[PDB]
Amino acid sequence: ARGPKKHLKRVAAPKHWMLDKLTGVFAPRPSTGPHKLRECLPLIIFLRNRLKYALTGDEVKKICMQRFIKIDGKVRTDITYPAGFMDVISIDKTGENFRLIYDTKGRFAVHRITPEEAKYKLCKVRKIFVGTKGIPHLVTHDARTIRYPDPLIKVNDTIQIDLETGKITDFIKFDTGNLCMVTGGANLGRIGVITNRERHPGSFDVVHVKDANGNSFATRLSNIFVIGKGNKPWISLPRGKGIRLTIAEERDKRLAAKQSSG
Amino acid sequence: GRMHAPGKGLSQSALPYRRSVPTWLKLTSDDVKEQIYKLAKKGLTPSQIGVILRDSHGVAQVRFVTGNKILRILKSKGLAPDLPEDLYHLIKKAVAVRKHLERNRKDKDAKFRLILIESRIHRLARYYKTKRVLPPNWKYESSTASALV
Amino acid sequence: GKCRGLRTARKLRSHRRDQKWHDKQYKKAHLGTALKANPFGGASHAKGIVLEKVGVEAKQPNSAIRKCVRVQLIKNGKKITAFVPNDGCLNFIEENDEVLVAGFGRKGHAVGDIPGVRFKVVKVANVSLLALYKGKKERPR
Amino acid sequence: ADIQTERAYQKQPTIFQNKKRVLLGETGKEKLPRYYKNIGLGFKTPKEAIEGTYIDKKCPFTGNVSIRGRILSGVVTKMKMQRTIVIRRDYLHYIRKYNRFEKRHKNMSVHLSPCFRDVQIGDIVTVGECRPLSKTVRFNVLKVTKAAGTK
Amino acid sequence: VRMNVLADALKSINNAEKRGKRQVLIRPCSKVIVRFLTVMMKHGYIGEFEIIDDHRAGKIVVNLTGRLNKCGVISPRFDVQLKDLEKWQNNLLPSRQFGFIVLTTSAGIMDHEEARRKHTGGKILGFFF
RNA sequence: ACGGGGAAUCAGGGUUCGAUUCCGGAGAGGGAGCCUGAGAAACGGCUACCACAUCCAAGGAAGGCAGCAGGCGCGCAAAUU
RNA sequence: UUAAAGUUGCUGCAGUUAAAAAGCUCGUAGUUGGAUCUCUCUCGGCCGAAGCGUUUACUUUGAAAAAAUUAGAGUGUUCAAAGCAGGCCGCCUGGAUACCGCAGCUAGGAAUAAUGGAAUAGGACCGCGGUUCUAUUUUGUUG
Repeated sequence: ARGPKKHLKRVAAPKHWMLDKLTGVFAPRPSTGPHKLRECLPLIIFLRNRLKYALTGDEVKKICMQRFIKIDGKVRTDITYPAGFMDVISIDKTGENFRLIYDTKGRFAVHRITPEEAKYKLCKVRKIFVGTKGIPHLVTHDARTIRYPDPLIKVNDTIQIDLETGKITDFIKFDTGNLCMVTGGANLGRIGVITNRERHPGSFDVVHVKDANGNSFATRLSNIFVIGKGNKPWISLPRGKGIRLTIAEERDKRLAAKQSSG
Repeated sequence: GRMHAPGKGLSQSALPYRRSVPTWLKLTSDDVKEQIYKLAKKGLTPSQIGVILRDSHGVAQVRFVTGNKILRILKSKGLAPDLPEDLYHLIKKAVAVRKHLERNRKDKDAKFRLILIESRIHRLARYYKTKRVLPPNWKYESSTASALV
Repeated sequence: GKCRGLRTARKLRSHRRDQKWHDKQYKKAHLGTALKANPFGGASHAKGIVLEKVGVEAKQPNSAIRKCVRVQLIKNGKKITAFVPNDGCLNFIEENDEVLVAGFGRKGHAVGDIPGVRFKVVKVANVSLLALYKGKKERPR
Repeated sequence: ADIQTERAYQKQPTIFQNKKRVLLGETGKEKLPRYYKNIGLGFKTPKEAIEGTYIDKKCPFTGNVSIRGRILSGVVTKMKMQRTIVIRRDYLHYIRKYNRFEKRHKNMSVHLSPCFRDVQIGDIVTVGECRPLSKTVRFNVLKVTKAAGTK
Repeated sequence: VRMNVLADALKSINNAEKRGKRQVLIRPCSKVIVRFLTVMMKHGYIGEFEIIDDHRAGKIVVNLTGRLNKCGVISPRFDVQLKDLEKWQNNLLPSRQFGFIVLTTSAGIMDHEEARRKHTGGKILGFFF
């Protein structure tokens, strides 16, 4: 290739998008933006494929160009815009607010929130540095550059951002005993309390996380997102509450449902 | 069987189960070592000292009496020689076979036996150089060998 | 016997490599001399032009005349002998005709009484010999 | 000068040698302050680098190179070309049809610093990955351990 | 020369029981031999045995009860993972109702069923049925 | 001989195939050199040479289907301008 | 072209007479190699943070491993190959899971197999002394 690529094939698209084989040869290639190509949900696959407000890709454009969808408080008319983890989608015409939160199976969930909860979001801390004339600067997982933060905030922490002003209202440090969600790997979508962190200098750290039912797993430190302080999350949680059911337990829980029906 | 021969003989020594000195032998360890020093100064190898002691003084084993071996005793006193005795006797035989071989050029069989002897010499030299008994630069010279003997 | 160590894989693999060349099927397939000597060049069928009609006398104890044809191959100019299979099927072939020729069943070996013949005729002038023999099609005019 | 055997004056770029202080400083002693760093992955800087006077820019402790990547180990095979050595790595490769192994080796050229003196070709050396230092050199010696015949 | 003394131990026991003998002498003794013999004995295949001290590699006298069909060694000591044990026991054992493969694992010298109970692999020493 | 993901066969081990719609590489008749641009040594860009080949008032001008159809050729062997 | 072919044989073939052990011995690389040996010093509020135990091979575990394909769960395409849909009278519900050599990373085990740890004692552990460089606490601060 002599330059950057502009297409995406449907079998090469991220599996959690849940795209079928026989609709087309191509998939929406996400625009460049705050979230990565393989860790985002474009607006077309959310308005058309998940919410079914539109039947074709031309109808998504007609909804978008009417300026109905706000991503974290700003109107986006791009139909392949890379929305991602912890983002807030607001449709004012129907009065709906959604937050992009992984479910236990590793896929983005349709998680509706209240108008009050849509006024803030939680952001991980990626980089801290000092810029010209000694001004501290943050860089988050949302590609947000926030200057003059508290000196107690360090890398791998979580901050709360008010979407109207874009300023930090509170923060949670990274330490054992704090709630977290896994945002990658094989435990994606799982919620649990940090119990240990083993350090491997010159390589990747490992964090051990225990569920509410007593199941323990481990992840790389880059795949951990601190949610709340202690056992209490700072955001509303999806239906599964982060607990991964086994296939036998899931089978029994599904079979018990149809017996209830009658 | 034999290294360089097709023989398969079985003759050897059989140590008794008793590791203990018998009561009729009244020689103390220090007196046993004194004979070792005495016979070491008459040009006797450790294996010669052992047979002399066995045949004359009733000393079946010195490891059983003094709790040490003859070569270790000699080395502790400083009476061990430069080359080990087994390698010394192999080089002596190589010089004798090679000395017979200039007056006898048509002796094709001594020429075979000398090859076997020098192969055995090289085997022992390799073993001793791995053990840091001989310096790493030691090398057996077929012509300079008489200087070692 | 054979070596049986844990660090013997190189010995085992090299010995197998060397000893596979003593298998004549393997050598014939993998050496390349049997591919250059094959008139078809690795193909199952080939087309050619008829030069002459020949008759090959059968090997003993059989006594007959197998009716063949001499054919020059179009793609390389090589010359072969091809047997005309059924009863009276030589009467359908004429000189300077273009014929389709196939192997004769044994992968480059002669078959039966017919000595030194490895090929057989399938089609004459784009008409199969079976259709001509059973009276389904006739020679073009 | 032993330290100045090349056509260009050899110095540590971080160090300034022309601080005109006082006549007494000239009278007292002329010993340059030396730049040494802590190449750190649990490794320790040898004291022959803090007290030495050699000038070499591809040394890890007193030069401009960074150690990141892979940490490996090998046996010194040859010390012939200037200031770099050749080491050998021996490993077993698994052939799964026969369920067995075979011995293979790799020859790897590494840079040897003057802070590692009295090193012979029999001994184990730890090496760390760095940037390309020449056509076929990417590793640098980080620790020297004597061989079986240790004195 | 004598390599794999356990092979000689197991070939001597097999050859004597073909002749209908009641006792066999094994030399030299070794602790791998003793552990293998104990594994065979706890399953009822040989019976009580006894070690003779020689101030050397001792020897063993083993009583034979006529219940042994075969006891053999596998050379070399192949590494066996817990997922590759079924193939080995299909290849080596005469039935799924009797016979044992003897392995050495970090938990000790055992048979293929105790290894499955303890969830561990190892290196294959031999077999008996 | 483009490399993998993979395909056929198959008690267990194994043998053979993978030009081919997904990922990576390479090329645009053969070599070479460039301009523009964030990105090309680009060929549905330019400049030469080598091999072919087009119109001509003989002065000159213009070329690149291993893109979709289609034609010739080659073949045992492959579809609608 | 695969099986048949235990006629390429690692599993698993043959070499007295059917094809076949070098005339014989030495010898480097390669391959193989006899017994033997039963976790803790500082810190943060009885535990963790930090050192390794000689080093490995081996075994179990963990995370990291594109989708499609393959194995496999659910689902009357009218059945099936398929597909990822669908079900109830606006609601309910899926789009699982397994496998993914070798090499690299991680944490338990210590049988089997290599490897080292004191023999000019330049040995371990304890208290004792001397030579040199040197810590920048203390003289409310500054020399």
